[PDB]
Amino acid sequence: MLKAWHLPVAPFIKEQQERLMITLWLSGDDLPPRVTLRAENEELSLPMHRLRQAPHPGVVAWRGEINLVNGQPRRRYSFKLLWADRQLWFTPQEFNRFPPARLEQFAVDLPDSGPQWVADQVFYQIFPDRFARSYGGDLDGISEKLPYLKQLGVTALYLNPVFVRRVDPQFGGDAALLRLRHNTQKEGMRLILDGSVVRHWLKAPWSMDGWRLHIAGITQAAKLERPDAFVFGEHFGDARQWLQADVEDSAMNYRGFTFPLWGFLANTDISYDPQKIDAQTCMAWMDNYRAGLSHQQQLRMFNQLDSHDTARFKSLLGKDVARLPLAVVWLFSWPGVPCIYYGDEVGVDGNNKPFPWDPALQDGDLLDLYKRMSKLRKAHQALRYGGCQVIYAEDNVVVFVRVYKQQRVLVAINRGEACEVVIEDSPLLDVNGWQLKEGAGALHDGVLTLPAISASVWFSR
Amino acid sequence: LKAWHLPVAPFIKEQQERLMITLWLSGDDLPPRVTLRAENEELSLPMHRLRQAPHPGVVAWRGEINLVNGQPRRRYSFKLLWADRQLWFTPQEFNRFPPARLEQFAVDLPDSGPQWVADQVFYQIFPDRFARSYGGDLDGISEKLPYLKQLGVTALYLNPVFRRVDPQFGGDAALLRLRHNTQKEGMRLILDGSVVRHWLKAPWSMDGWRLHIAGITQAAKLERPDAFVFGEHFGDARQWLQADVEDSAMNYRGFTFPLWGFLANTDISYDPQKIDAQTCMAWMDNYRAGLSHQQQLRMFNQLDSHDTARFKSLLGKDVARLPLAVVWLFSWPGVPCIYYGDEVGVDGNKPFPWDPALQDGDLLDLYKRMSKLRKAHQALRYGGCQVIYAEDNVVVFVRVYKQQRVLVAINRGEACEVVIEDSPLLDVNGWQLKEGAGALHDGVLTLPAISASVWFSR
Repeated sequence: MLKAWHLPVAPFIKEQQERLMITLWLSGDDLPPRVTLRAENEELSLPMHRLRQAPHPGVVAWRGEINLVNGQPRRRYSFKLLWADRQLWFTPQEFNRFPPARLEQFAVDLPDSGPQWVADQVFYQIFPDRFARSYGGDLDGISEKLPYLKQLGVTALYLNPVFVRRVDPQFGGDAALLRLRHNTQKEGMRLILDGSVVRHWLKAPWSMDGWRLHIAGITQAAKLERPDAFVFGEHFGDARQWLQADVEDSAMNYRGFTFPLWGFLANTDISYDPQKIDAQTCMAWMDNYRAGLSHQQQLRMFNQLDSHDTARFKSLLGKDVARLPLAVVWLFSWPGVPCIYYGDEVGVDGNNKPFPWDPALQDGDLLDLYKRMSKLRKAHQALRYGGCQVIYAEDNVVVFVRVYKQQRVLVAINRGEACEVVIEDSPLLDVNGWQLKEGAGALHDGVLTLPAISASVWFSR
Repeated sequence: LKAWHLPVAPFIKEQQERLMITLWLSGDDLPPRVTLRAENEELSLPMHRLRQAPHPGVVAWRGEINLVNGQPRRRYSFKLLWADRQLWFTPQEFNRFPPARLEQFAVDLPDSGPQWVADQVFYQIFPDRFARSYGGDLDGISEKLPYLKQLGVTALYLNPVFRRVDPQFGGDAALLRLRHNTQKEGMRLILDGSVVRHWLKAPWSMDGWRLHIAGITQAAKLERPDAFVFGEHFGDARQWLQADVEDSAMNYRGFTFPLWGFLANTDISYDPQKIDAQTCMAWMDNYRAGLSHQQQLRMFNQLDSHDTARFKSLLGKDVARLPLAVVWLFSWPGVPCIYYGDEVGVDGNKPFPWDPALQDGDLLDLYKRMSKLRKAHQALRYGGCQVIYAEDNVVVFVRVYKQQRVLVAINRGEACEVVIEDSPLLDVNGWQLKEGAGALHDGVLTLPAISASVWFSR
């Protein structure tokens, strides 16, 4: 059986001066005697050579390189495996018998001009009226509750709504936003507002970090005033045409994250229509969306379980509310920036409720899980810059591994009865050993033993 | 469970400001509800079920899109609903998870594109090697216009031309004589490229251009609204076409190279390909799915042009498949472009043989025959397209327009027999064989070696 591995990330890619080194792993009994690196606005057949040293037992590696001196910054490429009588393509979505779409190839953004600080963030979306009064909640309440959020792991705020260009008088007006700006700066937290005007709130003294919004005229203006500005869109549907044209840095990833989990974990969708979706279909869905985005784009994607236009995810789970911790691990370990909707971390429910500041009205076991996943992401670069490969997706069980240099982060998710899962030997899983850091699952000799309705995270040492 | 829909009548109808959409379903556990998922706001439109079966064993669902609001490209899909699960029906059959927005059915209502392109047969000319009035010129093309009309050509594509017309071809004046003469013969003219507008206005009044790129198209359409602007793309042209900066593309990814691989075991890199009918049809249908029906009718289909080897040569020892590709060029959605000399057997990697003893007359008649068939049958020009059958050596698809059906069977290998699953798209009074020597008898499709046959519904 032919096998292949590649992710748009080290150990698979390295920049040496103006050359992008690209490496493919192969395995099987009838290996292609040649492989061409197929890259780009002219398409090029770049020859690859086979390396002497096996990177892992039973694997042969091929290497080619792209010249970065010419060409647009988004470097798209795929692999064309060559036999004497036939060819096979290797792509973000496994093998292809016929050439993949230009926008479904691997891509890395070199140079990356996107907002590089986003991948290092943990976001918190606030409905100002319902969060904290200094119902009547306002921006000074948020300012007062900054220690709470810092204790939670928040590093960036998204305010929706803000304006009535004037801040709503009910929230404290312009002057309270100037305090919140000063106060987040002193707390090292980014601040993003929901919306000439784009440039006005990005300049001093407002100096906001970005906006929630052809339409590229807005993004170009925002980047002119502030080069590391974050411009992302609200899309309940397929945002890829906008993202594939760089008019937005990112999108609230409903199609690529939220609705798959709604289907796999909560049997529903945005129309509250029923979904009977298994693990294999959910990862086909999630891996298919991702493929239209570069690795850098994937890391800036806005992942959430709910926002202000949706019911609370805790409510949608209904009788299956025990699966909620599965979604919290997943929110922090799937590529992209996590966005917590205010109150999710303490157990707020409801459909489409003021924040309970009284600790007896909070779910503390859930709040601790958020703190644990927060510390895990901040402490491990693979959770923030790593590539992502789905290792296993059958029925109730999802297993994927984040990959960055030597680091491996294994995530195993089980929505149903306790079970044992046979993990095929994988050169991506060839580590010294594994340290269990979240959940209570067992990895012993190729087997993953998973409690019912559980999610567990292992880290490579 | 089975399902059928094509972005064309009888499945689509415009009634004033509402587009009626009809879905056919068949099977033993049919969905109790179906919602039409339509289009920059996504809408869940309710569909109601029709009382009368349009074909035996088929139940129909109908909904409507309000055309008063919204962009002209009407994209939609079907969301089948049970009590416990859902399933999507798309241009690429059923899907378990939502299709991409650019993987939907789409119709252009109103169509602002050049509606005349679908009614054409194009002919690409390298002026130096075609006709002297090696010394070929535009006055040669004018003198050979009767020959081209006899072939069925209705539009010419000149490459190269030039910014000024090359003096070796007769200069600006020989092109103006070519422009006037093609107009009197009812023929369109496309030049290969403010320059955009001066050649589309009088006295040049060319019918279009071959090629940010939106500015060029915008200028072409401002001077001439039915201007045809298409790009030469060897790769995935979909991002340009899905953004309306081009009217069309030389369909290398969606037609030529699938056919190079399935028929000639090669590709643009002259790398080997082992592509079967399943993979070839999966490939061609996948590309199409990113384009509206109107766009698909404008796609520039070719077997080769000036940057490629001759398809007759690429077939090498399998040159007997050549008439298979000529039938296919004229019946797959899109406009055929004949590369000058293909119709008389020119090969190479090439002066035109005007001596009839240096011409292949049997191949030339096939070109004439297919031209008359396409020009005389609307389904070959405006019809939707459904793959009926695709395994190993045999491709079977049907063009669908209102009540008309055009059935096309292609066999790359040995004589063989094929069982065609009953399809409500093939529920006709009868079929009349108009091209080739195939046979259709009670679910059996008998196909000669290395053949392609075309049937028409009566």
